[PDB]
Amino acid sequence: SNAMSDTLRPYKNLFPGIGQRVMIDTSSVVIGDVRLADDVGIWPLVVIRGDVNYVAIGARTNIQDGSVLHVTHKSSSNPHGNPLIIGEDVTVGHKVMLHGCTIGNRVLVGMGSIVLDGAIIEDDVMIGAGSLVPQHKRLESGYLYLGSPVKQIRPLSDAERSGLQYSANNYVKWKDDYLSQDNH
Ligand SMILES: [Zn+2]
Repeated sequence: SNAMSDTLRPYKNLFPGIGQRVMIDTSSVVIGDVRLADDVGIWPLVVIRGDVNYVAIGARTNIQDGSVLHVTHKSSSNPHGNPLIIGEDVTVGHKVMLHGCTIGNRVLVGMGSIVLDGAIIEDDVMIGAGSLVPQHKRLESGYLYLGSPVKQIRPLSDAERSGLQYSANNYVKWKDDYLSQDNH
């Protein structure tokens, strides 16, 4: 709002719920019903707005710089609305737009991509930079998708599959580097 300048902010009676060893950059804006599990890192200049619906982010997931995360409101034609559900060990790349979608575990969303409402990204998926995942699109586990709108390109190589976990692991280490700077 116009006077509220906190990093963590209310919407009506909703307020973020934060686990352990969570980094939320001071320059970022986290509003309302945003549930951040252990070891989540929210990098600079990110907005996560869980006002008209909730946002749930699983453990050891990074939301990289410049991303915006939002949701669709609840109404008669859509009583549930579209909340934003993100699993564990997920890498949300820089400048990603996530809106009302579901992302499983060990997914890398390439920088500059857009994922729209009702999309469902299964576990162990990579999305190339600059992609667009349309509303209600399901992305099958174990594949590379890229394009606007995305096409299924090929199965992930075994190295790429492992790389999904490596990315999440690296980002937990890196957020811990920043947190260690705070504690000193
Ligand atoms: Zn929106």
